[PDB]
Amino acid sequence: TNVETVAVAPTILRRGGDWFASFGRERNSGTKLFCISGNVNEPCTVEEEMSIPLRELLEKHCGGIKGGWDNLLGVIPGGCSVPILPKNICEDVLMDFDALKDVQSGLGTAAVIVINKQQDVIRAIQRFAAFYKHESCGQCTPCREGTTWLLKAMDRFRTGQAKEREIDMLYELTKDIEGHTICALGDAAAWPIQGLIRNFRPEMETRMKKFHDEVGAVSVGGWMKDARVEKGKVVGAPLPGV
Amino acid sequence: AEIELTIDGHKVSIEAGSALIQACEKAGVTVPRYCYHDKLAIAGNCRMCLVDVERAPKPVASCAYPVAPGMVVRTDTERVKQARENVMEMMLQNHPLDCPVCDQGGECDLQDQSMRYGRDRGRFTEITGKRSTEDKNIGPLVKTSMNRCIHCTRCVRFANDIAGAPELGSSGRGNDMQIGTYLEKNLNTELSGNVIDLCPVGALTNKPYAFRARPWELKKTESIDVMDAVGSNIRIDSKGVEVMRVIPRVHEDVNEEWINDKSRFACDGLKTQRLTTPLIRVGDKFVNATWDDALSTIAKAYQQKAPKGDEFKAVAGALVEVESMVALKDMTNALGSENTTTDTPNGNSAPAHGITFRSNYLFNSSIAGIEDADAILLVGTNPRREAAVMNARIRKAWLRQELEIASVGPTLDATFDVAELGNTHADLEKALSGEFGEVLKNAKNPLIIVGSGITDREDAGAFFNTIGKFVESTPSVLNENWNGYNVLQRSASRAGAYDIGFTPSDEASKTTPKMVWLLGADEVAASDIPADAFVVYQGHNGDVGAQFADVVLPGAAYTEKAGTYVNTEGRSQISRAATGPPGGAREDWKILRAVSEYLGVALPYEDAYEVRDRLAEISPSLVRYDLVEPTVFGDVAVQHSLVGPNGSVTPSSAPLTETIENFYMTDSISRSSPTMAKSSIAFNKDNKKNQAF
Amino acid sequence: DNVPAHEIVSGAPAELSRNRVVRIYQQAKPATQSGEYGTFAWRLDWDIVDVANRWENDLIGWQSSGDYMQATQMKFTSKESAIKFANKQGWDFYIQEPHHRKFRVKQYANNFVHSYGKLKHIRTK
Amino acid sequence: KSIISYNGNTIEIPEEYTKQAPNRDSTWAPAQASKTEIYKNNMVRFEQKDLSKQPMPYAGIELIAQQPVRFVHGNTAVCDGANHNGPGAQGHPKIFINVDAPGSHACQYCGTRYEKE
Ligand code: SF4
Ligand code: SF4
Ligand code: SF4
Ligand code: FES
Ligand SMILES: [Zn+2]
Repeated sequence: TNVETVAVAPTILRRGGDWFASFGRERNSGTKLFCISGNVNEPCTVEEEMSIPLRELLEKHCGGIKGGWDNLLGVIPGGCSVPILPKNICEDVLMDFDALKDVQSGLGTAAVIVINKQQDVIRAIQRFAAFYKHESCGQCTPCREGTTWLLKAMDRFRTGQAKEREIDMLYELTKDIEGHTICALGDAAAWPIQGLIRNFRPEMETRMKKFHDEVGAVSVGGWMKDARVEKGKVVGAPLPGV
Repeated sequence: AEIELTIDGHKVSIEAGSALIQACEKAGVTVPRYCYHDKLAIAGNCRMCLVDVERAPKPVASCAYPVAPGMVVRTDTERVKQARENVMEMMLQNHPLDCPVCDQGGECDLQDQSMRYGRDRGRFTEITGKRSTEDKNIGPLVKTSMNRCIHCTRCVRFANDIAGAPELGSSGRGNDMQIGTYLEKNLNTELSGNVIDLCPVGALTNKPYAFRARPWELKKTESIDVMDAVGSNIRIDSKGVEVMRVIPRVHEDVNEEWINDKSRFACDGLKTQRLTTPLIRVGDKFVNATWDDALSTIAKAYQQKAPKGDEFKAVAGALVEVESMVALKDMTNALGSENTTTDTPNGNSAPAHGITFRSNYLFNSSIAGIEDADAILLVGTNPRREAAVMNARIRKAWLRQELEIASVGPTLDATFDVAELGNTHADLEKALSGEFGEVLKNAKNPLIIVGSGITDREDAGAFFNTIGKFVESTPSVLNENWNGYNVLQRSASRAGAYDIGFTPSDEASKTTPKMVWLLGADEVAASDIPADAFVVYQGHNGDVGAQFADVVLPGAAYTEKAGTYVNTEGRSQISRAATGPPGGAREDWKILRAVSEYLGVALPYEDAYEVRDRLAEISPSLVRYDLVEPTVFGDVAVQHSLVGPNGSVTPSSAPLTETIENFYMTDSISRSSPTMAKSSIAFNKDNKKNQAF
Repeated sequence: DNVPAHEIVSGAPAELSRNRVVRIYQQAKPATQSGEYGTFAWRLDWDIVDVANRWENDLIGWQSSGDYMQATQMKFTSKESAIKFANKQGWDFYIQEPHHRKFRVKQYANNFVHSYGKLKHIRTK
Repeated sequence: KSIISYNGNTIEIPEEYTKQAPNRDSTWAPAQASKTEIYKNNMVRFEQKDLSKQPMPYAGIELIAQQPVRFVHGNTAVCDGANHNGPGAQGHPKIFINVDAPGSHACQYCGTRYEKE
């Protein structure tokens, strides 16, 4: 069992179950810790009723997004394992399990991370993929061989060194992992990338145009016209994540 | 009890608690897999065996999902197929493009199941390329190409659980997880050769066989191993005139699906140091000679020496077949001799356990009897060396149920906890009158294991007497449903020899032979041969016995003839000839028949069917193959043979010693093998590569 | 029971039905692979002859043979059918009864059974 | 030079034609029959024949042993033996070689040796 679910238990027993149920909506009742981090004006750690709105939580506890609500790209409700939320839908969303599951995310450990418009979303998601690659125990073949593929693809998307169909390929690569692993680390690995594809594919397309016009024409997997193998190494191509 | 479920519409009934993959196998539904194996713990890390069950939301691992009443299983859903393709796609991402150079090629499960369930093409073209893995040196028997490892942990599971060699394991985490020893250490166990078969891909491979053939060009013959007395069933893969490799085939009542390293790797001794032409000693050198010239020289030596009665001695070696022993004994009898000896020390005398009843010199509890054991006492025996697969069997029994093992004899490195009661006959007296004797009395399935090495002692009578008295007392050790008295032979031919009565007479042991005939017989010393004796050698390899001879005759090896071998269980098994004998070598019983004709005592059979008829005449259990039947004379035999005639024998004060000094070289074949020579010097105890600390 | 010689209408040599022995069996589960697709048919093939099996040509090093059946192997759907065929041809045969894996119940949970006494071995995964 | 035959007679062969290859004297595989043995066993078919006309190609073991070691920065060296001049696929399948261990590590297809520096 988690520590804070055990921690709340003595106070729950003393104060009674009904009092605890009074806070938060049905089936989502009580008060949770809400660590807040990222691009807010004052990062914080507070406890709050469940089913609070995002906007209110942010502006009341963390002095708001750095630059104001206009300057928000997205928010990750819960830790890195949960698909990222877009700006338009996160205005009205509720902090119970149910609403976040409805907008296709989850509370997780209520570790909200906010990213402003100055920051690059693809860099963040690539770093999460590197995290999951470093964190896989390597027992089951889907996770073990899939986290590294996801990292290798995310680096090329961060530089744009890819074709636009490789986005759909990457989506299917996530689906290769999702339901087939021994534990849910694989699910967690698959999810952030799917959120990224669902919400910020135009950003990936713009960065791929940046790679094509700016550097050169790219084939699938990052090969280029004069990309060859010479005396033990690949020469002629950037090779993202050397 | 047995529960019921449906798999792909069918109706299959299976024992409760079994894994779903066992149910699928029973119901005729094929499920792909890699990490699952019938003899290993369940692992569930490959994720190839996924299936859909209506209760679960996501597909479930079939090797590790327990069956339940009324379960509905679909192995053919679109989701299942997509799952298999996804799993294969991920499996092949970092697999090296090594098929033209991988020894597994043509018999690789990754190939076959990628072809049957994977996609036609691949999607992984990454400019960063694939992962690579260091190669690891784990001894001269198992070559390693770890780029190909798919991390199924079969090798780890086997080395830990089955053979009790814990040096193998997985180090690191995630992508960099490597199977190995984490430092330079040999995979040191007599069962190591089996990880070659277990590894579904070419990561672990036979090293002496490397690159020499491909599976589609091998002729497969089912035959019988003769390196030890267990009688392992093997498949002999040969192309043309030479034998390529030996791999195990299942016989759940003998070796399960395993063979030891000698049986696997001593095949290379069959293509070197071979005997191909008759040889005749002239001065201090051998000279090649024709079959007629050889046999006439034997006849002339017989007429000149003029042996009367027991002056014609016959010695049988560890490797020979039953038909050859029968021929030799019949010819020797027709010469008026009873001096049909075995090759072991003290083999000039009859064995102390007697010959009258089979149960006196056999593994009376079947090899499968070890599965039921609750207590075992080992007398002067080290099964790890004498019978490796049976040692693995004892180990498995010990792991999965409670079981008490004690031993009397040299301190033995065991894969299971043993209690040492002492090295002496007095220690055996103390034990059988002590706490472990009490343990045996209380036990439900006890069995006493006597090594063949004790039979070779002069004081064998005292040991057999003590054991027989204890057995005749304790009903648990010997009742009508369980015979706990067991002799563990080490040579493949001892059981058959005793079965046909290849035992010297009392007056024969007194005589000094003028003519000696060695059939195999490579454990012979300078002392056991009189200087004036005329020695004939008949074998397949050049060893010390052939060095001692005056005439040498080439005979076929066990891979080159269809013979009968009787194992420790008393089970009679038939082999099949993979190839024909090299050169001018001949089938052994034909050799004996022809030489007997030159000796004027012509044997009454000149055809294989007549040979089997004579064998039926000698004993009816030689012609009943793959059959074990218990003795009705269990109680009579013990009294009449072990306690009866062994009263007078005086126990010595000499401690029991190890029966075989070197596990890897014990036969002519094994001493003719470069691989066994390399293995012996590589796997020596005083070598740090085989230590751990 | 067995067709004698000289009323076989096949036209094969008499030696085939006189001094040759065939063997009938099922192929064993290969130890190298987990697949079992080859193990259900009943093969019939001929035991080798000593002098005529295979020798080495003294020119290009090839495998010469005088046994015309060394490569022949029939497939049958069932043991009784193979027996009937061999009998109808007059071939002496031997049946090698197959061996199968004895069933045992396997539980994944068994890897984590609590041990009340000293550990017999450290399972590792 | 002088090989005694099974007859007990002498067979004379020039030294140059006892070498296994023009560039190598001895065999490079245990099963490989040496030139001396070839003549001893086939001398009937070599009579009145001109040995200087026989094929005698170069032993590739030494030729690959003369090629310098390629040093690579990382842990993995990639080799495919391609022909950068002509079109199509003319190399061998592309494999990756680990060089973390001490010393040179040979490509399994072409024999080119790599080393981590
Ligand atoms: S899914 Fe879980 S068990 Fe499988 S490799 Fe990843 S972390 Fe390990
Ligand atoms: S292990 Fe199998 S798939 Fe891999 S290279 Fe060898 S034959 Fe091919
Ligand atoms: S070496 Fe073979 S058996 Fe061992 S983990 Fe790798 S693939 Fe599995
Ligand atoms: S065989 Fe079941 S998951 Fe590996
Ligand atoms: Zn190469």
